[PDB]
Amino acid sequence: SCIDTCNSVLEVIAYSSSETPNRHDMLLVEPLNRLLQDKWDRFVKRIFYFNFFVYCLYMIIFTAAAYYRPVEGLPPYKLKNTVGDYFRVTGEILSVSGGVYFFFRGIQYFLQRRPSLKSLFVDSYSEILFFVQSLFMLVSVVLYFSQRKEYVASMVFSLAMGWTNMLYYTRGFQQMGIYAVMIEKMILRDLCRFMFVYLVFLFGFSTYNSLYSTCLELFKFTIGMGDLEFTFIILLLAYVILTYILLLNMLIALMGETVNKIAQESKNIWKLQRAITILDTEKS
Amino acid sequence: QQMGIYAVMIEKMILRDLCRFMFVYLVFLFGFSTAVVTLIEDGKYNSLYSTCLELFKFTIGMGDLEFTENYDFKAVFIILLLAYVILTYILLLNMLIALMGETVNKIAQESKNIWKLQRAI
Ligand code: NA
Repeated sequence: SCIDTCNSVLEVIAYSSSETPNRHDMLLVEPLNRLLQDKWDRFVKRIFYFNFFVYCLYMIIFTAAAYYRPVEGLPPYKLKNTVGDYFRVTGEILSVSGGVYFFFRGIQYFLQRRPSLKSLFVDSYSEILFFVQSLFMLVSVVLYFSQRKEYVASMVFSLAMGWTNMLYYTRGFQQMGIYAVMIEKMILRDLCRFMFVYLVFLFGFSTYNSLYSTCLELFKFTIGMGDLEFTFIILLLAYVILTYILLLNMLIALMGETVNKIAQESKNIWKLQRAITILDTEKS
Repeated sequence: QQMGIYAVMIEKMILRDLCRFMFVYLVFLFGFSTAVVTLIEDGKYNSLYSTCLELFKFTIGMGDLEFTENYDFKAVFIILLLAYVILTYILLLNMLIALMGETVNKIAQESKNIWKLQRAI
């Protein structure tokens, strides 16, 4: 009573404000975990798999349509009486339809949920990312019909975001879903700290008579491609010792520490994500 | 005993960590390669295979960051390459090392028992 559906307990815990002390732990309570697993294995596994298949088809069609884009200049491009041109245009139409679908789904989520502008950009990262991909697609359409070739820039950012968003569907499989929660926690905590310090050091040591060229040359060192003679020796050696040999290995060590302490927290967050998916599937 | 346990650990790492890592890494690589090759107008790297190989070179410490110039919007190309590098090389490959360390920490007894069962067989 008032657990399955009512303010129901599951809808209270799942849609919490992200300040609740134990939002991730309240789902480990005896009857709730077994109820969510029952709902999953009964109907939400199949629905979620169908959604994943539909998204994979959408991304495949979008990739195919963008791959075979014409190179003539100043769109729109007139369609030729060729089967290939009829496949390309239908793929483009499907891509634009999916973008509109995701834009409207993001608007509906921001309306019915009313995030408080902090949990907006501190929780619900999936919704924002899909919405941002849809925004890129719509901006691409607008630029395309304005006779601007910058439509391709917006389209390729929509494609890389859409392919990186496939990591959303790792939830629904425990091992991959927890690995993806651990990727989120690495990005928010270790990559952020390392990137701040690393960027400060890089900009200082970079400050080839242009700032951009020298910054790129010094960044090549981070990826194992540094020249040491690209165009001084003490500065380059100091930069190498402080970034490559110290800061990048320290990042590995801190990543090892994080993984050791987030094991239980990563599983709870994945379970909460799947509970949110199960509630969304039930409501819609 | 020592080489036996080492091989068992290799088996466990191939089945768990390499698998999870390869799935996420291949998804990222294909997405970023489809974006880069779409941005490219023409030339030597206007094929999916060529761009995929160029972006995979980054994983092995041989990435160019300037392997082509047949495009418009150089900013778009640089941003895509930097995003791919930050997401794979600096994050995912180090996370793999960190997850491999955890696995080593947690599979000593399991790896010795499996080796003993192998020798019994
Ligand atoms: Na190298």
